[PDB]
Amino acid sequence: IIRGWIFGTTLDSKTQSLLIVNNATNVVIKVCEFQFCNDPFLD
Amino acid sequence: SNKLDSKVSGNYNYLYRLFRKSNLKPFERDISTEIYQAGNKPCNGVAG
Amino acid sequence: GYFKIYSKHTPIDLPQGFSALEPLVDLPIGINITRFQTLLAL
Repeated sequence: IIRGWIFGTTLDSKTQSLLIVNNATNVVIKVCEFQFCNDPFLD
Repeated sequence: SNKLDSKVSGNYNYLYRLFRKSNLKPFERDISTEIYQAGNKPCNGVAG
Repeated sequence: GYFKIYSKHTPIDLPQGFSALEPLVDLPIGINITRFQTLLAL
């Protein structure tokens, strides 16, 4: 059920926020200025 | 870089910051575009 | 400026026992992190 984690200081586009996930295919890491949702999840 | 970076009217391609909130931790970067609190009264979006 | 990741998968509240976590990935990021959140699959 737990697929990954979200890291950052403000968790928006102002700063660069760490994003780690593990989908059904492979582990992907991106370091971007994601504009994260208030309630992010996977379905 | 005078040969490669020199404009007669002033090379504005490079930007430098003066009024930061505080001394930054080594090996960290800030991309904030907000107006710095340069006094006592809160800025609240007001510059000058 | 590092993001070390240590992992350990053990077949099985927290069990009473010992298990050393082997390092997995050294991730060269060099940014500030002060807060986090986990993600689930629904």
